[PDB]
Amino acid sequence: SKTRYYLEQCIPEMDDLVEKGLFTKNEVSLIMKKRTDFEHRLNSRGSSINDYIKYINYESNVNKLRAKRCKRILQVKKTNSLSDWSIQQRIGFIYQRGTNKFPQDLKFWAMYLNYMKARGNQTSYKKIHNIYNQLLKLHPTNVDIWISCAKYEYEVHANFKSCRNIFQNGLRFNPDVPKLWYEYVKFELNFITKLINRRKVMGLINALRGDIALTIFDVCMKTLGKHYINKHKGYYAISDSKMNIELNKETLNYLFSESLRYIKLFDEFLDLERDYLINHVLQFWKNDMYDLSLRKDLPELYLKTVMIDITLNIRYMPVEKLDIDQLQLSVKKYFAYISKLDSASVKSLKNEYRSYLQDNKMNAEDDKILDLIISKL
Amino acid sequence: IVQQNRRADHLIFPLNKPTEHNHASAFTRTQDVPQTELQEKVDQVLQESNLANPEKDSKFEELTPEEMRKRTTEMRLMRELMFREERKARRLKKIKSKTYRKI
Amino acid sequence: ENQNKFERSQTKDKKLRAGLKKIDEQYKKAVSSAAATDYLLPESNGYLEPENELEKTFKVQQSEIKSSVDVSTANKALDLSLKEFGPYHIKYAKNGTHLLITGRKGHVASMDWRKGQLRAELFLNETCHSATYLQNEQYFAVAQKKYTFIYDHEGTELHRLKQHIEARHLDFLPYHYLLVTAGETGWLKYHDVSTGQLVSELRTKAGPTMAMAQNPWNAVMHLGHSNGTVSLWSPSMPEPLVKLLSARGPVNSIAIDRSGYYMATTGADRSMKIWDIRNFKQLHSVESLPTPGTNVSISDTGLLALSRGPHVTLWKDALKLSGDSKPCFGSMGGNPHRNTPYMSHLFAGNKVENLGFVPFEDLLGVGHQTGITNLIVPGAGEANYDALELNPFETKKQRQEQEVRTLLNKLPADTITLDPNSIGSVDKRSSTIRLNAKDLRSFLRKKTQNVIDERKLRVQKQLDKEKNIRKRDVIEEALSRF
Amino acid sequence: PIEYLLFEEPTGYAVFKVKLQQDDIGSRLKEVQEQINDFGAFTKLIELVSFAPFKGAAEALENANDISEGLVSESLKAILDLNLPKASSKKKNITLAISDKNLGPSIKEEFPYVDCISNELAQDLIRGVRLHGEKLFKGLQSGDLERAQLGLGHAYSRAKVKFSVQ
Amino acid sequence: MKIKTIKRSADDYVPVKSTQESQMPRNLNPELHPFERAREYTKALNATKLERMFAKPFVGQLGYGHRDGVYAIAKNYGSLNKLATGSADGVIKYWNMSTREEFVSFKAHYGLVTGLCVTQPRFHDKKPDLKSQNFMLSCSDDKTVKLWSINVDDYSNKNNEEGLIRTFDGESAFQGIDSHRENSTFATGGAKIHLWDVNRLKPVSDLSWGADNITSLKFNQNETDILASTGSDNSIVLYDLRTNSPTQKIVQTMRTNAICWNPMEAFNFVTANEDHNAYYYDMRNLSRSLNVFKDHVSAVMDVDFSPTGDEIVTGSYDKSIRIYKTNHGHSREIYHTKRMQHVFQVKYSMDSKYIISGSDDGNVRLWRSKAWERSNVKTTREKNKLEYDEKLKERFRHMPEIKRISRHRHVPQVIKKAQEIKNIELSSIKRREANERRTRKDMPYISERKKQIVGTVHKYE
RNA sequence: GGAAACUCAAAGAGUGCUAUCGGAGUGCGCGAGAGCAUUUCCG
Repeated sequence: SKTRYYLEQCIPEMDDLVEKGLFTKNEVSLIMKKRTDFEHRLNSRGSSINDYIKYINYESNVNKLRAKRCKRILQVKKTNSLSDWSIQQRIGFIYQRGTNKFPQDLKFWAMYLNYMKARGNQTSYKKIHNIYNQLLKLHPTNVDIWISCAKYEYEVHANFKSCRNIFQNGLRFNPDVPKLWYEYVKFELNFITKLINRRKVMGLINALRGDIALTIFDVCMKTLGKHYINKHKGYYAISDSKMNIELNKETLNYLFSESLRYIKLFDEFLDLERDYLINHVLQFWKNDMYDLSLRKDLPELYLKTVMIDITLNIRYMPVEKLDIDQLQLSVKKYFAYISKLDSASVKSLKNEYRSYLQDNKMNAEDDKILDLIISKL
Repeated sequence: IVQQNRRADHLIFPLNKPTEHNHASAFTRTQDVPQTELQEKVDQVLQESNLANPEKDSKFEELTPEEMRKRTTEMRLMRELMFREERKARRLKKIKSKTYRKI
Repeated sequence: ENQNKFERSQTKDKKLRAGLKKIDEQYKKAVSSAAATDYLLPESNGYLEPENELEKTFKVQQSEIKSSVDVSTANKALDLSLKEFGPYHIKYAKNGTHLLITGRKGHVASMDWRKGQLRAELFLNETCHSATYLQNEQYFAVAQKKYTFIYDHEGTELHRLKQHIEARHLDFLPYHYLLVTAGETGWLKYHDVSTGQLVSELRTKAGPTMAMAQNPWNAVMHLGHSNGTVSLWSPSMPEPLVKLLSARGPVNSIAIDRSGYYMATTGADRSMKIWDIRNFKQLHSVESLPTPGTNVSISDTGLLALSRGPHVTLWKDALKLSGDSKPCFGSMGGNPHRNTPYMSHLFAGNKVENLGFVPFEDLLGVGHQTGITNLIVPGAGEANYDALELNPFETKKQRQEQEVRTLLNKLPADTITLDPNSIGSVDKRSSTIRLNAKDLRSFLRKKTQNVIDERKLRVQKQLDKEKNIRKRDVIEEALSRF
Repeated sequence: PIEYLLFEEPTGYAVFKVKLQQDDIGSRLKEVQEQINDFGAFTKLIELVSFAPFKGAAEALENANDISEGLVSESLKAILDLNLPKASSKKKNITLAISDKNLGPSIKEEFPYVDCISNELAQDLIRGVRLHGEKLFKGLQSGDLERAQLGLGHAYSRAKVKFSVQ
Repeated sequence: MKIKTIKRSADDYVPVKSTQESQMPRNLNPELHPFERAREYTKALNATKLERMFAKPFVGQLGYGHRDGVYAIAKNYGSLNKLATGSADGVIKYWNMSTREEFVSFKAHYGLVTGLCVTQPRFHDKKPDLKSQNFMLSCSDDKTVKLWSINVDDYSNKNNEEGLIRTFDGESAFQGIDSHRENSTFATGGAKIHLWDVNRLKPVSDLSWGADNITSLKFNQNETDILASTGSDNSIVLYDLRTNSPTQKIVQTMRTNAICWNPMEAFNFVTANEDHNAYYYDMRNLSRSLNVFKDHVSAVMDVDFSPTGDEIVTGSYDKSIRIYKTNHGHSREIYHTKRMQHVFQVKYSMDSKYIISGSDDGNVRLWRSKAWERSNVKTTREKNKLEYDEKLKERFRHMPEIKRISRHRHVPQVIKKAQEIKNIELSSIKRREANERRTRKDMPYISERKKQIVGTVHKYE
């Protein structure tokens, strides 16, 4: 057998564990017969990850009990012997064996990764890189793997070159999820904000705009459009004019539903040239794709683009007198678009009136003005 | 070398240093050229303004009353916004300094 | 700490010095890494301790030990009391699973006992002396009236034996698949139960065999005659391999420890002897026992048991080399340097017929007139069996696997000397300094052959004469050289 | 020298590390070429180390067309760039047991440090992994192979015929 | 009073479910395992009987063989399954031994082919394209040494220059070659030994002692710049290309046919000559043949070391091949078949398990070296059983009955009768030597390891 | 004579089941360790 071999390999830790008096022979034979039964259950014919989990629970609890009897009997923390790292070495062996014998359960993979991230003070990040790279190899599709240990590599070690490297590798591996693109934009903005805060810390002790996020936004837009189209039309390129045009309208709808989420959790981020990259988004959504949709379908979408382009300024201030001061720009563009629209003019009027109602003295008189007087007086 | 080759007890025949290379991790770009169009565009943006540890060491080569309690948020901000290679070199240099001043 | 149990009992050439250092270092490392297994041994043995001075260990009987013992062992403590056939007799199997009982009238029953699975009962109408299993539940031999029979596992009479003119002492040598018979005529014969061949017919020449035991460690057979001679035999030499003078008169019982080191022997002159075997030293005698103990057996831990007919007396740790562990019968004068009976049981009026320790549990089976009784004894069973040879949790598949493996590893019958470590040596022609040759018309054909033979004889004589030649007063001094 | 193997499957691309090696000189013997048939010895010889499924149906058809003309594509190049180590020039260059000599030069053109190989050893190793099929993949998928290959076959046939569906 | 009794408890011994495996509890006591030595002895005897039951050494032919018996075989050294055979009517062939077929054939010369070897020949005006085509070169007795490419599908990197890359031509004939495995140099033998490299049509150097022909050569396997040769002055010569000169010369009692270096010692070689024993020399003290393998009946036509560095394959002029170990000096075991005659070239393969023998009937047969170890990858308990009972046979090989089972073969009747009469002749001549030594006084105890040397230039240092 | 297989035993075939000192530093090897080994922070 090999169960005899694993049990015989775990004997010197109990040897010095009885040689130092913190475990007598009766209870160490008790834990050894319990580990014998657990290990045969582990190396059965058709075992289970539940068996791996509860054997790991047994080893962690006997490690906690060994530390407790060490701080109670010998009154020292580290016994500088074989008795200390042996249980963590065995837990590492059990997690490696479980990830070899059962590689499809991310609950067990995540328990291994959390245990190793906790024991990073004793065994450093090379084992983290090894088991995470083999996890990436065995599951390239599941984007939460890339997102999780990119968060690890950014929040525990903060190595931005390798972080952007694994985001670009995962984005090459599956450029048809929205979540990976959007959280790559989120990480890229976190890096650019930390860099500008480094520059501000330099200025405190006394070029690099959002073009990275805008280029990956553009590649996000065209690639998610193409792969949404290929998620539809499964095997045969559907060939009739109205069906092709209506599916182009459908992917325009889904793509703009992604772009508005970009605008949402960028407006939550802003702290930067926010109007610059928001106007880059809206210049792209002025220069449309497959249909040039301003006079074509989705006129409510065209109204929402006009509404964002008008209300670009108003979304930032609690001191609304500055909004009234610069509102000549907003109402000037508003008149420039009311002069172009007719019933979308009416819906845009209701939208701008609701925005000013959500908003609410010399400028409130001179530079609607009824609400400006009602908020000034 | 043939004499101690006939005193050893078991001879495992990969004798010389064999091909033992670590696998291509996802953290390291292999052939050091942009493959995809995204790598193309991001590197043709980041050709100009990158913190390739020079500005990191220049802006992190700073860190007493400030050591005790006066800069209790400024030192936290500096050690937080320190990057990876700058933080590793700072840890090694401070550990060597404490090894010199505390033996 | 335990390496005495696991122990197995200056040169010129440099490579041979290094090789000798490698092999005795490997010996030391393998003995240590074998001795470090009893940490992983599954359970611990049992004991009853006095824990006081008034609480003697032999004022404890079956009622209180069966009260404070486990339910499974208490239900193992059987009593298969049968009365319509005669004074019964026990033989457990090699592993502790099956039991084989034998009445002196006609009864032979081979049966599980921890399960109620009577798998071969057979009555007969002739006096069945003793019985024993062969290798398994499958085949069991009974020493009947005047022909030994062997039987299949359900009860079909497999074989009468044409030899074994009678039989009253019969058992098995397990690894060799040997059946050993000693009878009331002066014989001892070996019959292999695999090939079916007889192996040897050793004429005993010492009267009828009064008792017999088997050594497990080297598979020699220990006869005990009416001369008081304990002889040890094996089918190499037709003579007895050694002899011993154990008791005076006849010896009624003899029993060997499973490690082959110790021999208990009880005669008919109210005498017991304890013997070493590997040194043949009479270790200590025991006199003054009231009746001649008819049957002694010995546990797997050193806990021997006399059986004096009504009494059964178990002594713990009465096989050391000291003069303290001499088994006595009563603490007199305030003497804690004796060895009292570790425990004892007294049956009513029925003479105990034979003992036998259950192999891997804590109980001593004893068979008497009215049947069977097992006795719960805490230290008298080896706790931790080794599953590659004996196994009380068999199945059909692994039982057949052990059958085919042991039939493939049948040791040949010549290989049982007095010491079975002696098949690796050189053959008594050692030459520790080895001389390796470096440091020293049909009448007419017959007549010419005789001529060439006589010339070879003359050349041999001349070479030996030359070898002996190479390896070897005044007036007569003047009158020399003539 | 066969230490990585590439298998293509109608749910996704698989790459197998070759743990130990096959007997090269006796590779026509009965007692060697029954080991490919039985399962208890093939997983001694080949383990799964990467399996990336193309998930789009049309992207599966496009990968199948690019393989069927013998050309690299995005997902294949992606998983080889991930899995294949940079064997540095001091040691060797890495080897890769692919199924066809038409595909061979098109990966040697793109990756320099790889070296494709298809002798009869790669042929019957790929034959063994094709025979054992799903039982190698140990559950890293959602969907069996035969219905997916039925759909992919019908699509590849219609894309070859350019059959008018009007 | 405190009592206790052992508790089987029936759960840590028999399982809870059905599918999990039952316990094998374990006690390593020499009490409970009584007969140690007799039981492992009987396991050794069953090991010997099962080895004789599985002693099935022959694995196959390859192709339909050549025309008229081989006379040169060259294994390659980089790859495993590629092997060149040159045979008598000028026919060289380059076999892929995996499918056991030939890549290409060539009518290589007119007369007898004499020797071939493969090279990875680094040209200077060309990259070594040695991962798509493989190069072998062959010398015959019609004064030509041809160097050839071979198209080979070992890889699949590319997509044509099939044969006869070039032809070196010599003054006299040629008798053998071998290629220096570094820097594209190769040496030949003929009237006198020559050293070429593949950028010249003329010989770069000439390296004889005197005007005496040279039957065979061999380079090293490491410390490559020295080499050895054998000429029909019954002589072993060594040479060193670093000094570019011959360096020592011994003369034995009969002509050395085939020499072979050791690929793990780098200063030991075996030497196969017409007296029926392969000598095994140490280089830096050529006064004593530090072993002599002494079991044939006829001329020892070829030898080679296995690349594991301890086994010798030999093939005799009588129709038999033998495998020796280095450390013994007698035959481990012997192959033969009825359909092979006069094995002329034997070579270990680089796998160190398969010996390629080439007869004079035409075939290039193959054999397993260990005649019972199969080639499949085995499960770990089976590998444990095989290595354990092989170690038992190795430990108990001196017992007489398993010696008389492990020793005997079916040696063919010709070899058995002729070895029997050779043995009675040797016993008779030893008896007459004992009589003569019984008389005389100045008679040296002549060592068997120095019996065959009858002269050494650079006598002693 | 038909057989309930749920009493049990001995066996025969077919099917499915597994692998082979601790983190750094320090003399170190071609962004880099797979190891040689410590008084350097040490634990």
